[PDB]
Amino acid sequence: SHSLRYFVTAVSRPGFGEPRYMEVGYVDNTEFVRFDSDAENPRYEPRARWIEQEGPEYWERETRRAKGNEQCFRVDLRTALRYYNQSAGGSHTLQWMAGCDVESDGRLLRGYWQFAYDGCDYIALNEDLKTWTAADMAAQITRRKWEQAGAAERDRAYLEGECVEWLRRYLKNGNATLLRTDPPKAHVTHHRRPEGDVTLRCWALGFYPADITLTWQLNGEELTQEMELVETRPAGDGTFQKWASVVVPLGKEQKYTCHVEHEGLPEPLTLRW
Amino acid sequence: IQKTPQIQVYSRHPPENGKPNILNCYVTQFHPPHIEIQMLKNGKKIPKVEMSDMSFSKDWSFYILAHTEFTPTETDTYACRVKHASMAEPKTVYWDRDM
Amino acid sequence: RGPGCAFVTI
Repeated sequence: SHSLRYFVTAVSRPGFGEPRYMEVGYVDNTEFVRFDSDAENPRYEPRARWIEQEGPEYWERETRRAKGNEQCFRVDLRTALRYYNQSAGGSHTLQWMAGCDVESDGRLLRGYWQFAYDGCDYIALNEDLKTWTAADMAAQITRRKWEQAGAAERDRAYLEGECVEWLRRYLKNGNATLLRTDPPKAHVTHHRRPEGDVTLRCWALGFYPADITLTWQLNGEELTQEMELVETRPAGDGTFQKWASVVVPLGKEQKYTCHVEHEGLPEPLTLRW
Repeated sequence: IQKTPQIQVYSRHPPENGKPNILNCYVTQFHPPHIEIQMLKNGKKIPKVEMSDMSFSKDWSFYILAHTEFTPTETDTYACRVKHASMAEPKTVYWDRDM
Repeated sequence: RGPGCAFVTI
């Protein structure tokens, strides 16, 4: 399965002009388009090689869409001030994510159309693509409004139609790169500590897509040892990195195994020091 | 409604002194989105640092990548300095080759 | 292609 997702942010800056409005689009973990209202001559712009050959009509249509959305989000930010009885002097953020998860046979697995205000859930289209989940009393105003307007119908039509159709085209355009499942290359490093014990660190490098699970285990028992798991991070070349550590007694290193699961692996990896 | 940035400083490839590489500063889990990020060599601002487009995660927090070309040596020190409203003063994180 | 607000506001 694959995903097409757009991430939209407006941030007000009272006293410094109109809000900054931005969009970024992704296929799976690969960015491919951007918009930034603060750029000189703002236009929708390519950020992956396999989108650069969409014709001029594509960029004109997406730029027009972004500039209409920008006006919408200006209105939304002003309305949020009224809903929350907030002063006109503060900076606030409105975020929006929309997109589709699609199986390789074209089946829509899940559609998303959801918002956050000042970094917290505001309103979200439910998995049925028919009803809304509102996070507070302000969002209940929006829910009533969009229910009476039938807003979800148009949203669902995008998620079941346009989103699915264009994801298919993008995967065709970028089939030389987007379909890969590069498995992690893994190893364990060993670091004696001054305290007399040992840090074992299990590394996973060079993998795509970004989803991965790294786990330290013994022989089924729950590990009470001190552990640490860093956030998955981009290498910058289209692959990702992660590590996971455990502090173990000196002389007991061989009791611990690191287990690695990833879409690109035919079998999960098990590694020891 | 303020999230403090998490900062990782790391090379693209396993580092070898004398071998060209890329140094990354990956900054995540922050809100609001306004942030200032600088990469430093021996305490001095590195002139050519590229910034990815900012985006946000499932939990709505923002993330961004800074990176620069470099050849690691025995004598040079690298760091990433991040200024965000959630922090009183900018935070400097040094490159740890084992992390 | 991306989603359009279609001037449906909160």
